[PDB]
Amino acid sequence: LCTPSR
Amino acid sequence: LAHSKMVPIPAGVFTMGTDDPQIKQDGEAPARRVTIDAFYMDAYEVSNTEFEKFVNSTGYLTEAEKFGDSFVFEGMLAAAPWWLPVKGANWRHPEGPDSTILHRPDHPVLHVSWNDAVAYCTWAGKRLPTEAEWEYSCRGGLHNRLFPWGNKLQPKGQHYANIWQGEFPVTNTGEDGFQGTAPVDAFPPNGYGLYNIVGNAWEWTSDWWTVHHSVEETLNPKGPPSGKDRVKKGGSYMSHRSYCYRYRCAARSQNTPDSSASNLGFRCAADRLP
Ligand SMILES: *[C@@H]1O[C@H](CO)[C@@H](O[C@@H]2O[C@H](CO)[C@@H](O)[C@H](O)[C@H]2NC(C)=O)[C@H](O)[C@H]1NC(C)=O
Ligand SMILES: [Ca+2]
Ligand SMILES: [Ca+2]
Ligand SMILES: [Cl-]
Repeated sequence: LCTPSR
Repeated sequence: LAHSKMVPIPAGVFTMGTDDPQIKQDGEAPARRVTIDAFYMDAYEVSNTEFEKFVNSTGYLTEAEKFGDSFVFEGMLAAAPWWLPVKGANWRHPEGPDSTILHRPDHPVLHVSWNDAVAYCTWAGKRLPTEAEWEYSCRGGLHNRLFPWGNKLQPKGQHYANIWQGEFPVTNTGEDGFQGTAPVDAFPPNGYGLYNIVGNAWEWTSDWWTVHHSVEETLNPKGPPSGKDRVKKGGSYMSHRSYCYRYRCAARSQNTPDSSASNLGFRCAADRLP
């Protein structure tokens, strides 16, 4: 996973 | 500097996705033929300086500033142990309150959500690109290649994008000349005149995310009419073959629209010149 969601 | 310049992306038909998916769970497959009308794409990711012009003009407060935190990658002080929600990290303070953008005005703006990006692009007389527009543009007039420039990562022994070298996440060697982001005009352009379309910052697109695509031919597709996450493309300075192999035009990922992070930015598109 490359960018976590808020 | 002309870091808000756009280039004409020619009308054409292209193969979106791939029948040789590298990350199957992301719906890289199936390959499908998509027709795209001529339009304009920003040559560069939106930079700190260009975003500052927007904020100066409108007074816009970004969602990360309102929320009071944003995700930062540990290696430069969550979905992974290396991602921390940092209080006071935002576009002006990319690693937290005691970081600054003063020495990196020409680097891509970060910690911008999908809503922030739509606000900027609309202010500028532009819009976000669709995923199909974005991918077509990424491919830069080549058919069925991994990268904007072809199938070799370092053609002629040259670095063509800002990604990770070394062992992720412990060691980034900075072999390509940048550990974090690079200026928006760094590295060679692709065949259409686009800079850093893979690597550097991830880029928001207008589409809602789905992994279920028809093989049907389409015209100027917009993505599904509903969803919970918006599509982002292109990978970032963090991307690596070993963990997030998404510095390919066909690659794709997603986040909720109010998301923001230290590796995520955008560029705009437009039907006509603004
Ligand atoms: C955004 O606005 C700020 C505040 O006006 C600009 O910074 C000032 O610009 C004036 C006019 O050139 C300078 O004389 C001041 O010294 C600046 N003050 C500060 C707070 O640094 C800034 O240049 C604008 N940024 C952009 C990208 O247009
Ligand atoms: Ca790099
Ligand atoms: Ca990019
Ligand atoms: Cl990444």
